[PDB]
Amino acid sequence: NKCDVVVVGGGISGMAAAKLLHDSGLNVVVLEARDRVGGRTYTLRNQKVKYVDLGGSYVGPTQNRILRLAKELGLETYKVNEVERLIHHVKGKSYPFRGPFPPVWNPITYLDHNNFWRTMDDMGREIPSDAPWKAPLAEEWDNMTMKELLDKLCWTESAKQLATLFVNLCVTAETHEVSALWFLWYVKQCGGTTRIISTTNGGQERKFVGGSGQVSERIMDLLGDRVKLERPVIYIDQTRENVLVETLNHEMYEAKYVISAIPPTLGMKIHFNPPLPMMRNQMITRVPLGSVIKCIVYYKEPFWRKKDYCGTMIIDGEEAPVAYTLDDTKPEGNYAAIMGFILAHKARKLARLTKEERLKKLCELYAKVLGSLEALEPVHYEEKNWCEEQYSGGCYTTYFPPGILTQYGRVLRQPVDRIYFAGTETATHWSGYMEGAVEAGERAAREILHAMGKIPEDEIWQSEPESVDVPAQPITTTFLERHLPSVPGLLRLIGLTTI
Amino acid sequence: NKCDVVVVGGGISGMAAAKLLHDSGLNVVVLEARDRVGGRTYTLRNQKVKYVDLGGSYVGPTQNRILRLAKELGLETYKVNEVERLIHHVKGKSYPFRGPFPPVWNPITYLDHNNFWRTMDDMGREIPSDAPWKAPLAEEWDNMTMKELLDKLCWTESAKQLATLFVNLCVTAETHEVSALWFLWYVKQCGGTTRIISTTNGGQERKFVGGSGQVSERIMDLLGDRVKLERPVIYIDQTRENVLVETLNHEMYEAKYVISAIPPTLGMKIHFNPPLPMMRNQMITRVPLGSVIKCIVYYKEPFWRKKDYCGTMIIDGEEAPVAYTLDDTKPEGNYAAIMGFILAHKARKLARLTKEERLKKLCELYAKVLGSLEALEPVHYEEKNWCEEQYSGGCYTTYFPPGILTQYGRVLRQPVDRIYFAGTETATHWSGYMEGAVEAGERAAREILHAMGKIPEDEIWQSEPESVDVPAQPITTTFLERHLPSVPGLLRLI
Ligand SMILES: *Cc1cc2c(cc1C)nc1c(=O)[nH]c(=O)nc-1n2C[C@H](O)[C@H](O)[C@H](O)COP(=O)(O)OP(=O)(O)OC[C@H]1O[C@@H](n2cnc3c(N)ncnc32)[C@H](O)[C@@H]1O
Ligand SMILES: *Cc1cc2c(cc1C)nc1c(=O)[nH]c(=O)nc-1n2C[C@H](O)[C@H](O)[C@H](O)COP(=O)(O)OP(=O)(O)OC[C@H]1O[C@@H](n2cnc3c(N)ncnc32)[C@H](O)[C@@H]1O
Ligand SMILES: CCCCCCCCCCCC[N+](C)(C)CCCS(=O)(=O)O
Ligand SMILES: CCCCCCCCCCCC[N+](C)(C)CCCS(=O)(=O)O
Ligand SMILES: c1ccc2oc(-c3ncc[nH]3)cc2c1
Ligand SMILES: c1ccc2oc(-c3ncc[nH]3)cc2c1
Repeated sequence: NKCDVVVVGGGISGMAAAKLLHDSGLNVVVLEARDRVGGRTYTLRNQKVKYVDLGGSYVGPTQNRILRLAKELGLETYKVNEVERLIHHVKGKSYPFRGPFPPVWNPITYLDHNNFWRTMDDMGREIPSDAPWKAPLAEEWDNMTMKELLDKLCWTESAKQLATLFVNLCVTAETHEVSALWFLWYVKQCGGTTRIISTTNGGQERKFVGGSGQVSERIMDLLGDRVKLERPVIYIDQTRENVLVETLNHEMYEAKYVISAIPPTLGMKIHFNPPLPMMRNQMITRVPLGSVIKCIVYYKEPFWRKKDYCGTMIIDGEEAPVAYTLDDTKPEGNYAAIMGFILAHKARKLARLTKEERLKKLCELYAKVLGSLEALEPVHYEEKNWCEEQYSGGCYTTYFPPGILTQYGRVLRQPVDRIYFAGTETATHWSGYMEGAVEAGERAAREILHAMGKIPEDEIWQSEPESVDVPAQPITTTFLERHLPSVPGLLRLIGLTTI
Repeated sequence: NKCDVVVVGGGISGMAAAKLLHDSGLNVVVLEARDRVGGRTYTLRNQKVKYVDLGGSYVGPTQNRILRLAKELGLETYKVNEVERLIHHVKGKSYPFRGPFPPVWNPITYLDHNNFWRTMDDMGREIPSDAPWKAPLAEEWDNMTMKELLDKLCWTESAKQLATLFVNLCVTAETHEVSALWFLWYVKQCGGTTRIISTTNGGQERKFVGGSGQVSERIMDLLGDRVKLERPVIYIDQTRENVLVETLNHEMYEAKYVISAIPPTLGMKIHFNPPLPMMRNQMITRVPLGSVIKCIVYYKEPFWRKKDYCGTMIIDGEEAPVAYTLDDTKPEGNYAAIMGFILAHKARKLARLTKEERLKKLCELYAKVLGSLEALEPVHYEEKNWCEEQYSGGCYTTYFPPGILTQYGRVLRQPVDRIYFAGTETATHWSGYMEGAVEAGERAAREILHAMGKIPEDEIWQSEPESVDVPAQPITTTFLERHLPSVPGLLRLI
């Protein structure tokens, strides 16, 4: 009933906010719609898999907040398998490789690929992490889709196809669905193209031993009965001295302040009194989440390793249900498994099938890509289609269609009276990830501490010491990567020698 | 508590559905979130204006359902003034004209403009009104914005600027916000470019005497205490024998079936048990409504008529707050007024001003465009910013960003167990309009009558006889309009 702060949502962001407030001596309550905490993280436990992350799983260098929070809760990481070769499967054939990107041998195609990644990062440097609408060409870039930008930048079909797969995997959406400004912001605020796509030295380097759901569960353990499960919030009333928060199961909570720690569009599920200001009222109808089915196929052994494949497959082509896989074998070497994502329109297309039908298509694909009949012999299968979740809306995160980020982006984390906004979507570093959820939950909690006169303004945003366990190597380029011309740059050089 | 059908939403579509079900002898209840009926229609009455439509207002030929429904309820229409010349204001100068499109004189610009409109209608012919995702090029057209299509089709800036104004005024959204397939469908399902943009013989021909809010109000009068105001629906449970519908003010309604007659995205405000199917769960997060402030400036007389201007202005350019106006004077020549729309990004930009600051900007604009100091002497002002409305989400209607109509369009009308979907967004003719609200509410009602075994399947969708009061005249084209080449066409012959 009565408290200092109600936190709406018990995902990592709400849990990190509640913990900070609790540790600071305030009385907090977390109102969580589901019968569990964790939100877009979910660790399933059963005897066939031991444990498996069906939602968010990976962490890596530069994600220092989630690493610190998880360490403090007694959790450990291990490295995703990348010992053996990666595979790029394109036009029905597999090409093994090492390094962040498949090698390109054709010199023209090489210039085009090099220029594409370079230009993504060059554009990103123009876009402030905390205010992307302030980029010099924000309007021009927000008024085109990523499809339009790829059409302009890629002088080869090879580059355009790889770039397409890159966008679909990063943000679980099609290139024509998303704003170019927003996508360029999203990549830059994860540290750039190499950092976002990499396993070793990148976002996919590690997983938590025992699953990421432990982060939210262990914070629930610390907070005790302060976390109220099966309490979907339906109504927030700020017309009186204390804020009133009502739940679906007929309970009323009264607080000094509220943190909204849910995906922005899911604010639609709450009726507000007084009504939200115009810009937020419309913003929350303009910000969908992406579409993904996360699928894990189990085998007797990690047989791909014997063929010198690590289990990472980048798979192009419309017929392939899964465009990206990673080895999901336990660190002990047992419960061998391949994790794959069914992305964007394919999540919609293939949701029609049964579980058994999707397992069959995945095994047939993996058998072809790995050149291995053993892939047709799974021992177990788990999957989760995040598009079906009422209290998530999709995964991994919210995308912005053309025109929205410049017109409505300013209000995403703007307080509304005594409501402050957390959730990974409001982060400025690794927004969309477990890391961004921690950044945003703690920042929102500190906004409230500042409102209460407990901390000064300069303490609202707080830097994070680098993890000693997962240090980050710098992202570097070569002289030739920096200075080689693009294809039109080369054509201009050719024109000039002729003139 | 108990009834045959609960209708969620008391706009025109919910009211038309509830009236049809009531007239067939079912017990209906309408649950309306607001303290009023009418939704995206709203008629304000006061002594200064008598009455004024601050939401949807115009009706015209081919909109036979809304005309028949209003006539039955005792309403009359009058014609929007279009006796004198229209104005196109471009690069700071007014050019008066007659007919529905402004004249173009330069021969290259002429071919470009002619080809733009012609091509919009040619593309529309391949898009089924009841299934735009079945167009032969559905995916190609859905994956581009209208901005990308205009960049391809328009070889002149003049055409691109007017086409941009056209998109902004039709769907209160920017060309780069909307799918080309969806926008092309939207125009075709209103009868094409001439029909949607025209006052005489088009969508804006008429208004209702006393205001369009009277349609919802008079159905509420018929239904009496069956209409429950200040009952926002929060929860719908379909796990039991009868459907259970819960409101924010802690009431529970039990029915055999439910009609959802709210904008699609506003289904987000309801918690569902069991959860919605995947495709609808995601669809209702992908379908925003547009942005508009409707503004009405009143004057002592309709002074523009003395200069042989009817009050219609098409005003190009970024600086102008209002890109389109119509004369809003009453049929008797009194309560002289100009109605203008502040569209799309300008609604967002100018919402930060005060009401008095917006009034000054509009009057100065109108003084320039009408070439009249009389425009600087307003006697009254009313406006409504629809972006502020929790229970509308915007106006006039829902738009589809690129990629969404092909991936999710099929779900809009699909029943979910015993919930059927009305609302103008689900119509197949004049979706977005009061006409579409009536088509969809009556079709959803007849889906339920069919589920109850009261009518056969072939009576779910019903034709509408043409209005005797507002007959349609044919849309025609000239030989030259049909056959003049495009710009790249003339370049092939060169
Ligand atoms: C789904 C997914 C996500 C994901 C990913 C793969 C998939 C399939 N891969 C990731 C990865 O490897 N590494 C990483 O860091 N992130 C990746 N993600 C994204 C990650 O899971 C999310 O960024 C993160 O979990 C988001 O956390 P946040 O706390 O911001 O949001 P949430 O988890 O959605 O939590 C919101 C909670 O709110 C409850 N809710 C919703 N509505 C209400 C109402 N009305 N009332 C009360 N509670 C509400 C939700 O139930 C949820 O618990
Ligand atoms: C806003 C606007 C609309 C408009 C226009 C100009 C403006 C500024 N110009 C028009 C015109 O000249 N001619 C025309 O035919 N239409 C034009 N429009 C659009 C027109 O107003 C709309 O197409 C039509 O009114 C839509 O009717 P519909 O019945 O489909 O939808 P609605 O009016 O939005 O009604 C929905 C009702 O539902 C209530 N609601 C919302 N959520 C809930 C919940 N959770 N529970 C219960 N009730 C709910 C809303 O309050 C509303 O009354
Ligand atoms: C007789 C000589 C004519 C040769 C002129 C060549 C025509 C150039 C067309 C190639 C388009 C390439 N893409 C990548 C699709 C678009 C680039 C965008 S941008 O042009 O760089 O702005
Ligand atoms: C001897 C040199 C001849 C000069 C010819 C120059 C022509 C360049 C202008 C083309 C741009 C026109 N837009 C409308 C933007 C694109 C058309 C779309 S599409 O080309 O039909 O795809
Ligand atoms: C496009 C789409 C998916 C991709 O995954 C990588 C990658 N995985 C591990 C190192 N680089 C690179 C890459 C490029
Ligand atoms: C672009 C934008 C707005 C427009 O309004 C008309 C119009 N109004 C009455 C007859 N034609 C034509 C037109 C073209």
